Amino acid sequence: MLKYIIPTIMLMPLTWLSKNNMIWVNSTAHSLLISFTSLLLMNQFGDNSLNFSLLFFSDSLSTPLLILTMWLLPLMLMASQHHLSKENLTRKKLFITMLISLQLFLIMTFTAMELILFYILFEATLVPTLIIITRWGNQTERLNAGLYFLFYTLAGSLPLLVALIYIQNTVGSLNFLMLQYWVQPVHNSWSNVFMWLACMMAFMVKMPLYGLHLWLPKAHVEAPIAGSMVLAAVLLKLGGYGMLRITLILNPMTDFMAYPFIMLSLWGMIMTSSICLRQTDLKSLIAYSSVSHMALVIVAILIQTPWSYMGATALMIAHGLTSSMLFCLANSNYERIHSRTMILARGLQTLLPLMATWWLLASLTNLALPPTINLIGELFVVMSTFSWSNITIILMGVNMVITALYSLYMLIMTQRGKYTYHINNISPSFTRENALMSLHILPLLLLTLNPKIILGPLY
Amino acid sequence: GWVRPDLGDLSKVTKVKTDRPLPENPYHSRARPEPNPEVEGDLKPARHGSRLFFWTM
Ligand SMILES: CCCCCCCCCCCCO[C@@H]1O[C@H](CO)[C@@H](O[C@H]2O[C@H](CO)[C@@H](O)[C@H](O)[C@H]2O)[C@H](O)[C@H]1O
Repeated sequence: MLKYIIPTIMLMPLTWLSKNNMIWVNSTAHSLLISFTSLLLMNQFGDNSLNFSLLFFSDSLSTPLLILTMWLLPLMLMASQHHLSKENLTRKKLFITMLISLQLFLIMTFTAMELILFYILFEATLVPTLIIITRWGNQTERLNAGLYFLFYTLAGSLPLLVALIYIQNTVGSLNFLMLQYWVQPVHNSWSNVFMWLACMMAFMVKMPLYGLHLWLPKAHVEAPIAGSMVLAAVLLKLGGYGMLRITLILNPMTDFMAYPFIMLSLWGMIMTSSICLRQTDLKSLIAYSSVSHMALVIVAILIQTPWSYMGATALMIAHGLTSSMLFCLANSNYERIHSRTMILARGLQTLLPLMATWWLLASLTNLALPPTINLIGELFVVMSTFSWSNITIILMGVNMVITALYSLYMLIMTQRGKYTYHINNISPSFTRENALMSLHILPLLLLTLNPKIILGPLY
Repeated sequence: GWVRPDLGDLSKVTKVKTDRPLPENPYHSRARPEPNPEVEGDLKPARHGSRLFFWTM
């Protein structure tokens, strides 16, 4: 992974030694080059994962997450360089440094063999994320959002550290390849019930699970655009990625310990979808849509079937590109009217015809129109959940209906109807903005041609 | 014929020639505990380094 770690570290000198007016050009150009080379991780075999060294390995679960991560960096830079135009030069270079260091921690998080190395990087991602929200957020509430983000995470992460360390004492290793062969069953007992909770609750908070989600709509409403892109696209998927790994050593206790969390997810996805129907803030709406989508991922991981993991992997990738695109679209509106209220600016298809096309495409993926990878992921989870218990089709079906309702509600409210008379500063969409949206949607639709590369290790 | 000892004569340390045997165990000591085994051998590098979690050195 050095061929990806080292060039990522080199982005820091490049930004700092770049000419004053070339920071965005140089960082964007070379971070795109790194994203290009990330495709070499697709050297995946049917039986054995790609194990480079004692420290890093790559399988079909981490590879699409790595490619999504390195793709997101140049996209984050394009999205940020307009609202940071008046920022001090050295503070620009520090903002880019926080994003580069977030990529550094993320690519090492997804490739660490051992769970303690994964834990340290899993937690290191907090520091840059917290700094971005609080230093470069816009409103007063960014300080509270940083605190809820920090302490919700740690309240779950700290028990996980204890549990992981205990596992190494008893098993002798936390290397994930070793755990595959030395995994022993978990028997019933209160000591194991709390070991199960310790191993899972840190990841539940990241997804986030329904009930423990109230930090996420806070962070999204207060983060700068780049913060919201990485938070939605990748950082949420740290919890899912960790679950797909750690459930290996929690069997068969997952058989009955999953019941409280499947009920929260199955009912929670209906509640959070319905909340989206009454949201007044466009960013909060998109935030509450992530909670609904990630409820499917939680259920899929917890029922542990070959179809459910294949669906879980596709959703995390599909959701990552769609949610990031939706945040960028809303942000482009915000950069004009300087408000996140959804009802403030209406009928924008009249004034920005091509940006209404992007709004349409993003909404169609969000509601999982086939054959988008958004639906391939959703369908696989529904197929497996049906075999789990046939009644789940009722909750799954209702959620799809409501999911279409608020997805098109948002499109209709902002793009259709009559425009707002007194808003007269809606400038034509910039080439930067149009390219930003296309670099989300075009990969997302391209993946329907070769969906195997995002289905995960159980393909 | 008694001669008085000179200054410093009666503070001398003399040798005494006696048939009585030298005691073996004047303190009535029990058997002393056996010492801990003494570790020996060539000092080699640690097998795979510290072995602390993920470190490879
Ligand atoms: C979000 C929160 C979700 C919370 C989910 C709660 C799960 C509830 C699990 C209940 C079972 C707990 O685990 C249970 O513990 C005791 C160990 O003392 C085991 O039982 C053992 O000890 C008890 C001592 O009281 C004896 O009665 C029993 O004879 C012995 O076999 C049970 O075989 C095991 O089933």
